[PDB]
Amino acid sequence: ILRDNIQGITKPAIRRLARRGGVKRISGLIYEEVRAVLKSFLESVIRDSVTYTEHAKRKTVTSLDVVYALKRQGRTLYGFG
Amino acid sequence: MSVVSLLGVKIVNNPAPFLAPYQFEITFECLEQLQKDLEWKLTYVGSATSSEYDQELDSLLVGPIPVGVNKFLFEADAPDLKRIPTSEILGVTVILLTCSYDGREFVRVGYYVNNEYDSEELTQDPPAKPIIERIRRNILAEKPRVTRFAIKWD
Amino acid sequence: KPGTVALREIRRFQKSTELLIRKLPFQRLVREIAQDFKTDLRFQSSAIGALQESVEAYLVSLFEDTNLAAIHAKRVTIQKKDIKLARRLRGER
Amino acid sequence: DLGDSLAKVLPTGVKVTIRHISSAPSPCVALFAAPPGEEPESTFCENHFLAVSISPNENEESEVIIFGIEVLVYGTAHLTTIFVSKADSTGYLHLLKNAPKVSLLRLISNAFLSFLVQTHQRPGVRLMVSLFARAQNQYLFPGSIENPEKHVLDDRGLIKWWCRVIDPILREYEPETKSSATAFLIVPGCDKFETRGFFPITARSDGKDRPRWLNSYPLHQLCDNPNAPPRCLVPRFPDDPKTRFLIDLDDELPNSGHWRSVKSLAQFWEMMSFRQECSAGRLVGFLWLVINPPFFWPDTGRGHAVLSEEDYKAAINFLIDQDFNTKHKAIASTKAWAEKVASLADQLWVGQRVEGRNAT
Ligand SMILES: CC(C)(COP(=O)(O)OP(=O)(O)OC[C@H]1O[C@@H](n2cnc3c(N)ncnc32)[C@H](O)[C@@H]1OP(=O)(O)O)[C@@H](O)C(=O)NCCC(=O)NCCS
Repeated sequence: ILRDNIQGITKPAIRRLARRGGVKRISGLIYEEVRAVLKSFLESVIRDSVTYTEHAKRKTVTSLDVVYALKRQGRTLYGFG
Repeated sequence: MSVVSLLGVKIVNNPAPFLAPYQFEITFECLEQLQKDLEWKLTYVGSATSSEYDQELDSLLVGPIPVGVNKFLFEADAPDLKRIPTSEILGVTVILLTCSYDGREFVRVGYYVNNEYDSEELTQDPPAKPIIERIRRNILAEKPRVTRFAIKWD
Repeated sequence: KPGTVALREIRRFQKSTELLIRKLPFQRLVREIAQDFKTDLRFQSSAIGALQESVEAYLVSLFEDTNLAAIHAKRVTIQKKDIKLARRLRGER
Repeated sequence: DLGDSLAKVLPTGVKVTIRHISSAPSPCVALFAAPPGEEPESTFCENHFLAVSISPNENEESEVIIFGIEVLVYGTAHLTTIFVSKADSTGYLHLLKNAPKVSLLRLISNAFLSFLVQTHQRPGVRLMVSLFARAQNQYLFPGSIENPEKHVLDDRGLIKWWCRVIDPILREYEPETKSSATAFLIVPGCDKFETRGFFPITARSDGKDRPRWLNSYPLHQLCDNPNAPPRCLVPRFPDDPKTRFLIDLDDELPNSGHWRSVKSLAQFWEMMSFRQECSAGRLVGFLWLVINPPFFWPDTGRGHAVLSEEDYKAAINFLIDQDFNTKHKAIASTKAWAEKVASLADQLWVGQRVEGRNAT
């Protein structure tokens, strides 16, 4: 069994991110799921960016590649306008 | 740059009972006439633990599409109990209104749903058997979670 | 009492905020994920930066939705089910 | 006099106690980055803060802050920059007997900004009014969010609000192709069509040849030298995402002044549309107003108080770390801060009273 770096994202960082999100209190057994979601999202974005870079036939993924990768994730807001 | 974009979604029957059919007054905007039609799905998530308990309650089609502001009614049947866990049925869940052009999904709206007993006495002492005739749903129309995707049209 | 923690009150917000996640753990994470996707490519520092920006933004929004989900359950403490519900609310990632 | 300027805007029969704390214009860091092989333009900064309060009419001493706004003013040999740093309310305006149900805070902001613009308008000098609209709960008054009567706008609402605030000031000049003025709005994540929806209604009836509102960035106006690196083309305000991203990009520097990940301004904003502040599930506004014209202090009211940089910071920081959870807490904090300001200015009292005259 190998080690996972997603367990390297410390709990205080998660709590601070929750605080910034407007959360007042959190359950002690929630960090695992947070790490799961984080890893899933980051995974998807990385898949898209790496794929776009590969098709571009370049050896390094630039920030713009990440941008065009994020453009596929859609825009999330409140209301319509 | 989207050709079609929502402008409002007003829930008519709310807070309606759980078994009552879902009825949405949907107002959207179109920039120019399109070849294909608009597909509208309404998925009820019976259990958040897995994406398997998702139930596409109803799928409608709208075509052709007039240029300008358009309003229409969207009716959907109540979910099935035989596909929902008897535990996670009461409480808080989610529903998704999906708008897709030519099969390609480009609008995804999300709503919260709170199933509540009509009396506090039932909330204090819940029966082992779910009383569907005494459960009313309460969904929020305040802040819908709208996600807009960019797709190719014609 | 499983380890429930009450978060410090936000007395006043600010328009610009530094990213909360440490850079090196995020970097080695990104590298691990890149390896698991089976590719010989690596990200620019600016690219990893953008990745972190997006990740943290996503997490903050998801935490807003989570808090809202916990509110409609008549609770102040957010839970795992609330996070899953928030995920499904967003439209699953 | 600022009191007179504000009095002409407020509705008739509206009694409001104001306090205007500023600092003497002192040398500071350049707002724009210096081009390679050159020196930064000498910049003089000048802080301003307006605190608007009312009375719940228990007696006369009863006083509670209903609004607060902090604005920074920059000055160089070519540009005068008026930057709205912060703005917040407490929501206790509801306590005012017979509330006229008008967009009061909007009028106050408009009046204050107009006064600053007029009193800082230098002969034949380009003047810019910049601000960053981000809808969050509380900025200046801690615990004021726990006041139910506080009407906190959302993203779209706040952007539209600031646009409506600036719109008259914009239309106080001539269209640009006889001082001219043009407005620039940028909402990260929105195309031009979706951005247009934030413009005031008046924008719908302007000249197509000579528009007033534009979804773009004043490039060739803010910078007379478009050949300079992109880093020298963006202002670096305090507490601003633009600044943070500019630093993060400047970390890529050893080509003179050229970045690596961002080659032009368009790329810069394309990247800006995906920053942590601009894409947290809420919309964000960038607003600019460009004006192109072809005791040494203007404000003389007793509400005005000119403190040193140190004393200014002391007063403001004393105010913004108070409690406004309840009415009594808000009033108490108001009194305490008022007394502290009176102390820092070596006076027995600071602040003046204003009563609106307009009734149209
Ligand atoms: C945004 C803010 C400064 C303005 O407060 P405000 O209550 O909206 O006062 P306004 O004069 O701007 O009123 C604007 C509109 O809201 C309406 N309104 C005011 N109070 C209201 C209330 N309690 N309930 C419902 N509507 C209200 C008014 O009728 C007015 O109508 P209009 O659309 O025709 O203009 C204040 O809400 C606030 O402090 N928000 C939190 C701080 C913040 O977001 N700062 C961001 C700085 S970038």
